Amino acid sequence: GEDATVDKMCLERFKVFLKQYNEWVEANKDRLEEDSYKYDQDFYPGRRIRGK
Amino acid sequence: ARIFHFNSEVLTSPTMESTLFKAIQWSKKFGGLIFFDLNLPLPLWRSRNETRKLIKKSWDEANIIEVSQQELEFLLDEEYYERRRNYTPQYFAEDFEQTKNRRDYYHYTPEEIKPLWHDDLKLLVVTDGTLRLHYYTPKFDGVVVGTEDVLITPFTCDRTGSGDAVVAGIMRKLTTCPEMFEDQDVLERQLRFAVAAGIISQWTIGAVRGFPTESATQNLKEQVYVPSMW
Repeated sequence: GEDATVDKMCLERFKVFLKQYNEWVEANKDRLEEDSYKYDQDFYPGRRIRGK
Repeated sequence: ARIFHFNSEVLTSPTMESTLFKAIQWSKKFGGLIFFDLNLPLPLWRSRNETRKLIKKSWDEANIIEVSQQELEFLLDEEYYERRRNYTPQYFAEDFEQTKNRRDYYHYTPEEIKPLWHDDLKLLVVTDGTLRLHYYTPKFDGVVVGTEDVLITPFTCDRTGSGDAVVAGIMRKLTTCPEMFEDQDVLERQLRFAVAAGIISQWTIGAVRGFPTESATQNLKEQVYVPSMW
C-alpha cells in the first residue's frame, strides 16, 4: 500500500542510470536512425523501428 | 492544316526558332493543333536544366506532345528513375507479380508529370518503343500495352523510323477521331493502330522504305490483338 509508493523506493543508482540513459538517447537518437537507414535497406522484425 | 508538327531540332537554330514561333502563331490563329514531337538531338542531352529552359516555350506552345521514356526521365530526373528501376526488396516481394523479375513498365503518375503539364496540353504520349504507350490527358491517364518482334526477321529488321510511324499513326487517328481527346477507351483503341504501325516499321531496312500502309497496319492490329480490343 502506501508503504510501497515510489517515493519510498531506494533506487538512486537506477536513477543515475536512467538520467545517463536519457542523455545518451537524446544525444544519439538521430544518428542511430541514420545508420539504420544506411545499413538496412528494408525493415524486418528485429531491425530498428524507424520512419513514421 | 489541322495539326502542326515539328521537332526540337529547329530549336538548335535561331532562324528556325523564330520561323517556328511565327508559324505556330499563324497555325493557332487558323485553329490548328500543335504537335511537339521532341526527338532531342545530341546537343540537347548535355544537362537537364539547359534543355528545359531551351524547350520551355515550345513545350508550352504545344497541344500534343510525344516523348520517349528516356526523354521524359531525362527531363524530370534520370537518377531517381534509374534508382527506382534497380530497387530489389531484401526479404520478400510485396506481391506475387513482383517475384517474376519482369521488365519494368512503370507508369508515371500525373503528379510526377505535373512539372511538365500546362493548360493547353490536350494529350501527352510517352512511348517505351512500341511496347508501352503511356498517355496523359487533363481528365484521365493510362497505358496501352504493345509488343515488338524484330527477331521474326533478323536479317531485315531495322528500328529506324519506328517512332515516326508511331507519331504518324497518332496523327492519322487524331485527325479522323476527335473523340480520342475525350474518350479513354476510344483513345486506347486508336493508339493500338499506332502501335501496329510502329511494329511493322521495324521489319525493313530504311525508314522511308519500310513505312507501312493503312491496310497492312490494320491487318497487323487485328492479328495481334484479340477482337474485343479492336
